[PDB]
Amino acid sequence: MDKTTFRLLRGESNLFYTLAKWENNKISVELPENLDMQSPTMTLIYDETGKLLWTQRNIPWLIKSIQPEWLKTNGFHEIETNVDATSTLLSEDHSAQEKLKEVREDDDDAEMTHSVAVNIYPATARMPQLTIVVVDTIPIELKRSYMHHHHHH
Amino acid sequence: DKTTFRLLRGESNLFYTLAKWENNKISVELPTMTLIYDETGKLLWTQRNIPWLIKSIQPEWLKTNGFHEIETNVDATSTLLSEDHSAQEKLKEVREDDDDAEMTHSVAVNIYPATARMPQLTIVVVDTIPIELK
Amino acid sequence: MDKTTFRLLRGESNLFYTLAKWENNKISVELPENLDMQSPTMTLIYDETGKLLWTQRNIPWLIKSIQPEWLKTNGFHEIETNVDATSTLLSEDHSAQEKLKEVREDDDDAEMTHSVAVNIYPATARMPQLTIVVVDTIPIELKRSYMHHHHHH
Amino acid sequence: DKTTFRLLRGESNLFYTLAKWENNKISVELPTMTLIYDETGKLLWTQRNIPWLIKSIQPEWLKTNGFHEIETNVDATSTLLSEDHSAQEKLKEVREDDDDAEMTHSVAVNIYPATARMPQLTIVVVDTIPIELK
Ligand SMILES: [Ca+2]
Ligand SMILES: [Ca+2]
Ligand SMILES: [Ca+2]
Ligand SMILES: [Ca+2]
Ligand SMILES: [Ca+2]
Ligand SMILES: [Ca+2]
Ligand SMILES: [Ca+2]
Repeated sequence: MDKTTFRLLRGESNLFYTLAKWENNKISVELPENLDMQSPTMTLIYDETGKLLWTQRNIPWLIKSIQPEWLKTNGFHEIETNVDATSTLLSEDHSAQEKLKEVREDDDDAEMTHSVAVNIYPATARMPQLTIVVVDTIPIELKRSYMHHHHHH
Repeated sequence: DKTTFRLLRGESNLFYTLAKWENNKISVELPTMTLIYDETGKLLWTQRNIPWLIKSIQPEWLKTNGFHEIETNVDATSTLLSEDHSAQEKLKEVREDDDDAEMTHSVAVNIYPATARMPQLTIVVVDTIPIELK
Repeated sequence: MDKTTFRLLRGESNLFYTLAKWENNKISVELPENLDMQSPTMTLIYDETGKLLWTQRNIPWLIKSIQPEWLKTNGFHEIETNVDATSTLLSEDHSAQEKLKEVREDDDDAEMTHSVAVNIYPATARMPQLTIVVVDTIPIELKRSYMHHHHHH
Repeated sequence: DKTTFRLLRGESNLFYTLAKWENNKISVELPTMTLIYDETGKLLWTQRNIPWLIKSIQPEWLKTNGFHEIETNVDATSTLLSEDHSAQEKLKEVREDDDDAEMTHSVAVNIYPATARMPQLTIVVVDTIPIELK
């Protein structure tokens, strides 16, 4: 797979693991000091059952896109969606919203694909088994600023 | 049988009267056990949480009004009824006769067409005393 | 369902599919070389209509037991019958005939259950749609050589 | 849907008839392409020798019977079919519009239980005309 993607999603998953606390049979997440940019990712936290315990943003369509089968192993997946749903996942002021505006006019039946990483953190003395799902919010279709063209001379 | 039909259908109609659809979710209030399903075949309400009974109800049975049979063992039929029900002594003899005995139980399905107030309800009623004790 | 039963009945069904030829608006089945054990199964072959095209053995009662609604999808069913009818499905020399003899004295009116498997083979260039039904001739009640007993100590 | 199922499954069954297991190895005698695998997930025979198609077949798809899709570009779908195949003029039009157009092809996986004759065969069948020309 793409290496930058692996670094970003796994890194974010691990980071959330370090910020999660378990108190009163409930998960909370610390907002850390000195965090310099907002990651273009959305994190979900599940227990061993598949019950959603913590969700970073309430996107009801995306939570349903996450298949129960995915939650049982460490792996990578993709969710195919449309341009109106991808604009949901990004802040209204993020500069990819303008890229999505230009996709809408060129072809509003344009499909967008989001990477999804699942990682399982085994139960430890003061924390149960946490399954963390991180979604990349910028679709693969818009990663690049240009497309190579094959010229022969 | 005529008598068994009157018993299971009347019981199914009684729960149709008691069922109320509010906030997009069923709400019932109050020798049979009754389960209620929706048009997709999902289970909306059960009179008692018995996981073996639920499973034995074949989902094809729900597409139609019809009368069926559900086979289980004497230990499960005995754990269906109250701990000091009248028929425990009768099922005790058939157990000491044959520990692995086979009980079968009658099952009525009936579909209630949708209405302004409430959607299609499919109601499944199990006779909790088997046909072996009749 | 039981995994041995699935493999037995589907395997036999596919086998019969490979051995079927369609000639002169009629089905025939090859008897293959080097066929070691004989499956303890009875196969029926039907056309898209529900008309019987080929039966492995003519057992009127069992052919009438195959409900026409079964023929419309791929699925597994069961036929509840009695000991005398089950003896009709097995060769007189097969060793479960003596198990059937021992049931017939232990309990007069014992019920026997046979598994049944329906698989549809779509029409191909040289063959119309074929619906094959395989019956397991050993009833489930006699599958096992013993019954576990729950001992506590 | 229904029409493509009859086509891809009929084809997969046809290759099951044509498959023979001799000397502990497979041998098949002879608009789709068919691949045949073993129980472990390894590929035992393919009707062509196209590396991108072989890879696009996700190894999880092999554990069950089911129907999938595989996406590739218009140039790879054009190179899949014969040089002067019927629908090349159609795909030439889609290239002239969008050089990098996206085509998607239907895939059918099917498992054939082991047998005295041969072991479990898993048979995968690609429709070589994409769903965009339907
Ligand atoms: Ca997806
Ligand atoms: Ca543009
Ligand atoms: Ca795509
Ligand atoms: Ca005995
Ligand atoms: Ca029985
Ligand atoms: Ca019975
Ligand atoms: Ca697509």
